[PDB]
Amino acid sequence: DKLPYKVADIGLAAWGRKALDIAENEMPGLMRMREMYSASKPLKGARIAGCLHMTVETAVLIETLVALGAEVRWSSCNIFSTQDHAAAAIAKAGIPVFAWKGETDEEYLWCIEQTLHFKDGPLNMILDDGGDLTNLIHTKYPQLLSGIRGISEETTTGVHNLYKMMSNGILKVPAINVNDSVTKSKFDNLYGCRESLIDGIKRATDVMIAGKVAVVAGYGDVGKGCAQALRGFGARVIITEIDPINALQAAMEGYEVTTMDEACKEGNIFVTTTGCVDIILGRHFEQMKDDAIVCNIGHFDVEIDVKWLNENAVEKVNIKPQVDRYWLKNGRRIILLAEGRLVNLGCAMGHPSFVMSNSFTNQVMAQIELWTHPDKYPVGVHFLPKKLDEAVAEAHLGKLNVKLTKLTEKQAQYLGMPINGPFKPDHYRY
Amino acid sequence: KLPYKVADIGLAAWGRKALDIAENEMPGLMRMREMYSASKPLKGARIAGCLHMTVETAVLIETLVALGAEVRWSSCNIFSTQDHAAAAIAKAGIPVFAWKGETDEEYLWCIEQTLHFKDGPLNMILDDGGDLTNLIHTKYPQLLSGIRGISEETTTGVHNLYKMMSNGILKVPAINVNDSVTKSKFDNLYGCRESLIDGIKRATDVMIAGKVAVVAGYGDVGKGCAQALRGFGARVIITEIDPINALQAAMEGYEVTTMDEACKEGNIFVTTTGCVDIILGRHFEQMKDDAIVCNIGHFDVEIDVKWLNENAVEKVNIKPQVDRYWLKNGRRIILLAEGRLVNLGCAMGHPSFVMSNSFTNQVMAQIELWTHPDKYPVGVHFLPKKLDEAVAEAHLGKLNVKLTKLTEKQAQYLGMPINGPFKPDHYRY
Amino acid sequence: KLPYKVADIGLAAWGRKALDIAENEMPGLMRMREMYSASKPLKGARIAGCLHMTVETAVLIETLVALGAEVRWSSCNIFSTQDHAAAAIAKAGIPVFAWKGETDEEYLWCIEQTLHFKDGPLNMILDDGGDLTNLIHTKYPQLLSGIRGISEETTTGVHNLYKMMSNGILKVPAINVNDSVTKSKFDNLYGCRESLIDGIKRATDVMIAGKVAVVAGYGDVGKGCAQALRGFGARVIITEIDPINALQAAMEGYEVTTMDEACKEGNIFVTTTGCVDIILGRHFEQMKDDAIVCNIGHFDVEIDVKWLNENAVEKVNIKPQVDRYWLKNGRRIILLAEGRLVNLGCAMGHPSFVMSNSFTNQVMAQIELWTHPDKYPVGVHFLPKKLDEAVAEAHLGKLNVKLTKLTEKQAQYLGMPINGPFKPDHYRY
Amino acid sequence: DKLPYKVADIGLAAWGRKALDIAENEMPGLMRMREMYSASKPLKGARIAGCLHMTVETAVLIETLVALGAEVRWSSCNIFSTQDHAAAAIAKAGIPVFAWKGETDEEYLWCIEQTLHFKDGPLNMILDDGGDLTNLIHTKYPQLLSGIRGISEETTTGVHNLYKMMSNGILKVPAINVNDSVTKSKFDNLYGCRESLIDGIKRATDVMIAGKVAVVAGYGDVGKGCAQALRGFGARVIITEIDPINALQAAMEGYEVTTMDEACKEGNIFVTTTGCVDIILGRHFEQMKDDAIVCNIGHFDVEIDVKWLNENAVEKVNIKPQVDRYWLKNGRRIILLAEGRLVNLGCAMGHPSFVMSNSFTNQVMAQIELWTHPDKYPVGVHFLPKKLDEAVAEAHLGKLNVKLTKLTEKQAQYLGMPINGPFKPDHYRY
Ligand SMILES: NC(=O)c1ccc[n+]([C@@H]2O[C@H](COP(=O)([O-])OP(=O)(O)OC[C@H]3O[C@@H](n4cnc5c(N)ncnc54)[C@H](O)[C@@H]3O)[C@@H](O)[C@H]2O)c1
Ligand SMILES: NC(=O)c1ccc[n+]([C@@H]2O[C@H](COP(=O)([O-])OP(=O)(O)OC[C@H]3O[C@@H](n4cnc5c(N)ncnc54)[C@H](O)[C@@H]3O)[C@@H](O)[C@H]2O)c1
Ligand SMILES: NC(=O)c1ccc[n+]([C@@H]2O[C@H](COP(=O)([O-])OP(=O)(O)OC[C@H]3O[C@@H](n4cnc5c(N)ncnc54)[C@H](O)[C@@H]3O)[C@@H](O)[C@H]2O)c1
Ligand SMILES: NC(=O)c1ccc[n+]([C@@H]2O[C@H](COP(=O)([O-])OP(=O)(O)OC[C@H]3O[C@@H](n4cnc5c(N)ncnc54)[C@H](O)[C@@H]3O)[C@@H](O)[C@H]2O)c1
Ligand SMILES: Nc1ncnc2c1ncn2[C@@H]1O[C@H](CO)[C@@H](O)[C@H]1O
Ligand SMILES: Nc1ncnc2c1ncn2[C@@H]1O[C@H](CO)[C@@H](O)[C@H]1O
Ligand SMILES: Nc1ncnc2c1ncn2[C@@H]1O[C@H](CO)[C@@H](O)[C@H]1O
Ligand SMILES: Nc1ncnc2c1ncn2[C@@H]1O[C@H](CO)[C@@H](O)[C@H]1O
Ligand code: NA
Ligand code: NA
Ligand code: NA
Ligand code: NA
Repeated sequence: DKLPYKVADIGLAAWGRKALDIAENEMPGLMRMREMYSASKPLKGARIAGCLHMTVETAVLIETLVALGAEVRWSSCNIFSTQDHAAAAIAKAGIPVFAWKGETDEEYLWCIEQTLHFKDGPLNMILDDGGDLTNLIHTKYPQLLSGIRGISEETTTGVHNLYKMMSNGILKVPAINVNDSVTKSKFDNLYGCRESLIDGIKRATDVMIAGKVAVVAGYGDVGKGCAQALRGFGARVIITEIDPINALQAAMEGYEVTTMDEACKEGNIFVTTTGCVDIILGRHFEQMKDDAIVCNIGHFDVEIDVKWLNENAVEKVNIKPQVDRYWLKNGRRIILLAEGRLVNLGCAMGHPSFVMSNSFTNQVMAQIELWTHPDKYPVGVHFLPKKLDEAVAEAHLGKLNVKLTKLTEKQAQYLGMPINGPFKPDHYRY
Repeated sequence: KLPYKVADIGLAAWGRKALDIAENEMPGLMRMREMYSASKPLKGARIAGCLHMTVETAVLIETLVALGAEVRWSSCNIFSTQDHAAAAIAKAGIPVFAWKGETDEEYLWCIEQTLHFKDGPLNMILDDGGDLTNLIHTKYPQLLSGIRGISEETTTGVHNLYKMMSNGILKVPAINVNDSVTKSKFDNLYGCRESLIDGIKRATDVMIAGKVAVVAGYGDVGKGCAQALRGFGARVIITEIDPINALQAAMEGYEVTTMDEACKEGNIFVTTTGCVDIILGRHFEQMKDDAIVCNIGHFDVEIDVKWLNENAVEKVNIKPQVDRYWLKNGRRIILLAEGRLVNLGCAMGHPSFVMSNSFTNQVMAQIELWTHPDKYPVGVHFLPKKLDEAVAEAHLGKLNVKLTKLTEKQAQYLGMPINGPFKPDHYRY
Repeated sequence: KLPYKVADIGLAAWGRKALDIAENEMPGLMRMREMYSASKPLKGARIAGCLHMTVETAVLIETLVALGAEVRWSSCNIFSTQDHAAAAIAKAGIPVFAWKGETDEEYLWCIEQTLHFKDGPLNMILDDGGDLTNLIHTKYPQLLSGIRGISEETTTGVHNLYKMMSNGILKVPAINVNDSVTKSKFDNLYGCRESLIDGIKRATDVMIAGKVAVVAGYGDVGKGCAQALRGFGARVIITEIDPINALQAAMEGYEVTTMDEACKEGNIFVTTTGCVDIILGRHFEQMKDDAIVCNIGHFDVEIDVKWLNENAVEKVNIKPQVDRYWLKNGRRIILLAEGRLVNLGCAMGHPSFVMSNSFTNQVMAQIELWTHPDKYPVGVHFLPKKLDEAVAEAHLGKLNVKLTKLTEKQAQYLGMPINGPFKPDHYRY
Repeated sequence: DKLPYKVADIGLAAWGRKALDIAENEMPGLMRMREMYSASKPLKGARIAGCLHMTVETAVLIETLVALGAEVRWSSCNIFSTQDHAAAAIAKAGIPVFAWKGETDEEYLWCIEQTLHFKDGPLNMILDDGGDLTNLIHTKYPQLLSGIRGISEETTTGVHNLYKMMSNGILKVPAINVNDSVTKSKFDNLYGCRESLIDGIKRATDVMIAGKVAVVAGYGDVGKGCAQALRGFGARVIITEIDPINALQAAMEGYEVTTMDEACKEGNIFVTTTGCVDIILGRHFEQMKDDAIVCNIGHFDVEIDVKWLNENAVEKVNIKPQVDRYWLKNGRRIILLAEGRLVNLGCAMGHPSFVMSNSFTNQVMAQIELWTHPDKYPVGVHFLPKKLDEAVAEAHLGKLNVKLTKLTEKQAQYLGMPINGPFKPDHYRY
């Protein structure tokens, strides 16, 4: 007596499938997993609950997991990130998915709850992005923990929570930190946001980037990619940071590094990338230039004080979905994107498929590792082996017509490494 | 007679919201309203406009009307109209004949609706690409003597005006707006640097990083497109016929080679030439699987779209203005906007700030032709550099730029007028 | 009369090695030799040259002589001569009067040595900055009627020629070489993009990354300097008087503000304006400790070096052309080349490849004036675009650029001559 | 009866000192070490043999070590890298230094040998760059190993050798890997080469970079900085790589990635950054464009087959010191810089002082750590703690007028980190 799926409109499935066909040909890593593992079904018996943005790219991941033998039930990890045509294609394929663009907060929790119970038992595997599923099970369903073989977690904020849980003795299931595979953190977080930040801002506002001042809070992998994107289109980018290493990197790249208390007086565009609370406050809003555009690309909507705008503005004018223009008591306006939620996924389409193929090949490898080799993974937070990380990159070279050099026997001897790798030590930072 | 024809008048309130936002990004146009709304220099003008019916053009239209003009409008491309912008103009009582996704015959019909006003025929033309200009000269020559001037937006259109003049077939004075410095060095360059990628992303969502992109032409548009693609991590190859532009591209770190070679390597193809026959069947047959092919020159003449329609073995519509073809060789081609301007056809065109430069020039040109026609004999003219500088100066405050003023000692040293113009006529910026 | 005067003739063999290398980077000049060494179009010319006596200028000189000219040379800056290049020219029998580190009076003496040849006075001028031009007009007017033409290298020099003409004091025809497209859009831009940093590094070895650099002026030189500094991770602030150039800089992501504000923030200061009074005592007093201050405009008029010499409390010579001043406020200023052109004074000037563009134009100008004087009445002229294009085309093979040729169908469509010129006279590239 | 120092010309000392005065004001990290530690003399009793490029920056490091109480004896780690005015200033200060520009190979070994014996005993500390000193002691003087408290090693190739020594049981002294402090690897290797590669090429050749094709072998930290530099001046950069991760990074940045076997036919400039043997061979030279410029910026001269040029060219024309133009049997010419030795230090002045202040503040901290806290460092290869790494960056922010943000109490609580750091986990890659 439970719903089999819930999506905005299953009639979008044919359009979704056309988008999936295109994405497949951009995602050689996931397609290679299908080629290598579709016959052997390494994920047979797995019942994976997934809580991850229900986009075209995630649909290609889902269909990969099913091809490898898993049963899957899916929800989005953000109320605005679902792409309804992609959700439709997954629903039409008979895969239980509970996701649509523009969920309420109650609906959001309800969708995760729909993914826990399969025909043959509760979930026995977690694929998570931000830890909402991880936390739901630990807090509300501790009785299911013993039946879960593993967690794989996508994002910086999510893995931060796993490490914290482990340090406080709260984590009861082995986890693989997918965010910090080299082929995820150094590619998705960086090159993904270099494209999808501007895409979100443009689809929402059509604003010219050239000539503006843009303030980016944080200069981690996300902030590095965001700053590069904005600079490339001729914005003058000002960085805020708490970490003196990241701040020196920003300075050495030619950006002004100062505080939000100063930068709020100058910015025309504000982008938060910190994963931290209380980045853009009332005291900042009141000093901004007229029609300042304010958005967040950190995982949770905790960075911008949107409550302050709702409570203090004279009026909120909705321009279109996920775009609101607040009129302040000082007579100036603030353009807020996606209610302070992830702007790339909320206002556009998130990262393009090619780079998501790197992140999602890591996800598939992690599910296989945890499902088929559980002895290797005691309760704790683990990384994929470098040889697998390198395999993810290698799987994407062909599409780009990259010609990789092979070490000669003599060179391999000289370097003291194997011809087939791994080629770097464990601490290597790329 | 219809008061207008648009897709959906119900889009007017959303259109108006977009216009409100755009006004705040278009200080040059708003300054024209501030300066001239009371004196109404365009009183008596009946301007027929043929120019992409976007949010930005709506702000231009309402500026012309604030200055006293009567206006009737059409788009200059069948896919470029933004229906909410057209609806806002219609709702405001201005005759606009435009919608996204016109047939070719509807396109001509819409231009024809702009010719006749209550008081008489058009007496001014505002054109982007020369279609209105050419229509009048070829089909309505009886109206020519009643037209005081033409202002022309785009490189292809001014190219046509010069050709008409050299052949003695131009019959009305024109101002070349494209070649104001504040148009050609801004709109064509920085405009495309943002809107090309916007069109490609909304259509395909393709990653740019890691791709080879081939840009045909390295003029102002090609310079902007190339820079955009390179900034996102594409490896950009350029084609060119002009050895100066080719040397510029090589000096910027781009490989310059022929389309005959580059067709074997590109994952993305962008035509910027203004020229016929740039991407042909012999090129398509050599392209990497799922190569994305698009045009950003004014007319759809650069890519042989007829060839794909005739020779592909499969053709699948992915979504509006996105088609995926399967060739006899088994590989796929993705074609955007049927080879029409991709930025306006698949996205929203250039952002409003840079369009404020172009459209401030347009307002100035219309005022010059309407109020000082004797300064402009039949021929093709530029705006004075003093006005060109004034366009740029009007956009500095929004960006909080602080311009330096020469001292009288410095102005004497330079032999320069202290308020400009600051550069000689041949200066290239 | 001396056959020459140089620092050290013993440097000739090393000079020759540097010339051999430079020739292989200068295909335009070598092509002029290939084409014209036999026909000798400059037979009869007695060219007095006043232009930085560098390796690149040596290749130019030997090209003029291969074409049949007699030549006598001086540098146009007291610090720009490359003594090995001067020695190679001297050793080859060409009268050159130049060395690095001339006094002001030696500088004038050297120019004066170039005026008289065995057969009579100079009959052609090749100038960079107008000093030879001005010397003849002001001090030797009796020689004017014997001079067939002037070709002038640099923006400041052509500025002077236009001023002379407008005032009716220009008495010899001139060709403006600076404003060939293949000069101004290449040498001024890409040349400075490499040689500014070269001068700053050889003088100071300072890290650029992490600094604030202030560039005064955003013309061709300022565009090149700014790009260079930004590429190494400096945060670049721009000053400008021209609202068009200012808007260009803002659209490229640079803060544009006044020197009055920017003096408080810069760690590096580069003047590119061609104008007097850019960096003054009131600016020095506000600068960060050990701010590096340099000029890349033609004349040393931009920085108030007199102020530092008079008001500093300590002045230490660090090495040739590098001085470190201590002000009354306790902070230090590092001044390069006594405010003279830093790229040529502290390094080697622009690299040979881009100078081949400039100097191919120079050879063409000299041939035009010498062999077709009646085409050039007293006044200031440009080379034809066809020749400008030919300069760029002559450099494409070295870079393995493959230029596309229009088809006859495409040329008909465009109304363009199939071999060029490909752009209208007003084109800005 | 041993020489007290040996330098090209001690008369250069006054000029050297002027350069040192300038460098000090660019090196706030080293100056802060002097301010903090000059009175307490933490390095009293230390007798440090240093084998590291005898440049102006190294002179500031040497004077820092002496201010902190150490006795020091110094040699260069490259035959072309010494800056004679800097060596003169150190000699004049009474510090035994044995280094000059243009040493022969016999002289080079002799100089290291001069640094082993102090008035009060043999060396008891090693400061090394490339491991030549480390290897000399282990191979030729094993009897001195027990009296050495620690090794600090500067460069990637040197630390590679330490790890290899440790894995083979050959390492007998505790070492700190300074190369892989974040504030070294991510700054010196990257931003240092972004400036000093081009400086070396230009001082040697004055070649135009714009319009050329440049081939960079390797896309590690050095190759990343080299590629960026060349691209910035308008060269078209082609990358070679053996590591599929680094190669994907290059591709995602817009570079063509192919093999040297292909790229040799196209390049006008070749830069080797690999740390590996046999990168540019005879078969490559014979296919290059005329006047191709060939140089190496990896630590040892093992990357370019210079022997092949000496044996096969028709003639070698010396242009000036460290610049040779070989005429090949095919009639084309090759311009070889610094005999295939480090081009930035051999043909110009190496990295600028500011970034070397980061590397050398790490060196001073490592010497203090090994000298004063030996119990923390058993025989093995160790990293500096992240808190010290962060302290190095923080010490350079003031000079750049960077304003770092401080976390609020509430934010620190939210993130689960201390207000004063460290701010990142141990695996963070920046
Ligand atoms: N939207 C997306 O597609 C996308 C992609 C990847 C990651 N993420 C999310 O983005 C956020 C950042 O990820 P990351 O990988 O860049 O993490 P990171 O740890 O690499 O970077 C975050 C940076 O924020 C800085 N910071 C923290 N508090 C700050 C403050 N109060 N003011 C200024 N700076 C502060 C930190 O010093 C750190 O350098 C995370 O929430 C992550 O989950 C989003
Ligand atoms: N879509 C837009 O928003 C937009 C904006 C501005 C201009 N335009 C249009 O874009 C086109 C280009 O404009 P522009 O200002 O760059 O003109 P342009 O004259 O500056 O540049 C076009 C370049 O194409 C090169 N070219 C011509 N034929 C070629 C061929 N067969 N192969 C390779 N190169 C060739 C020319 O040498 C020239 O340098 C025109 O049609 C113009 O009207 C479009
Ligand atoms: N050192 C070299 O190798 C080299 C090379 C080429 C040109 N030059 C010289 O460099 C100078 C600049 O040449 P250009 O081609 O860039 O000329 P330009 O006219 O293109 O640019 C100079 C810029 O300075 C700006 N300017 C003038 N006075 C100013 C002031 N007081 N404050 C701020 N900006 C001001 C102008 O608006 C102009 O845009 C000239 O002296 C020229 O002869 C030197
Ligand atoms: N000259 C300097 O001032 C300077 C500065 C720092 C480091 N170094 C030296 O530079 C070299 C590189 O240092 P790094 O920090 O960049 O090391 P790295 O390990 O980060 O980079 C070297 C790269 O070379 C690639 N590589 C190895 N063999 C190759 C081959 N045969 N062909 C193509 N690529 C190959 C590797 O995959 C690796 O990515 C080392 O020798 C280091 O000691 C020099
Ligand atoms: N198109 C996409 N589909 C699925 N996840 C995405 C997309 N773009 C970004 N993400 C993921 O969103 C996460 C933040 O929740 C990032 O770590 C990133 O990996
Ligand atoms: N958003 C826009 N609205 C109106 N015209 C535009 C827009 N974007 C680009 N164009 C114009 O389209 C012309 C090509 O037809 C260009 O010359 C440019 O000025
Ligand atoms: N290496 C060089 N040799 C000769 N002239 C140069 C060099 N570098 C720059 N210049 C010239 O110096 C002029 C300024 O005096 C510039 O116009 C430029 O053409
Ligand atoms: N100016 C310099 N002085 C001393 N060492 C340097 C300089 N430039 C580069 N290096 C060092 O040379 C090492 C390679 O031997 C690099 O790891 C780098 O830290
Ligand atoms: Na997508
Ligand atoms: Na718009
Ligand atoms: Na030179
Ligand atoms: Na130095």
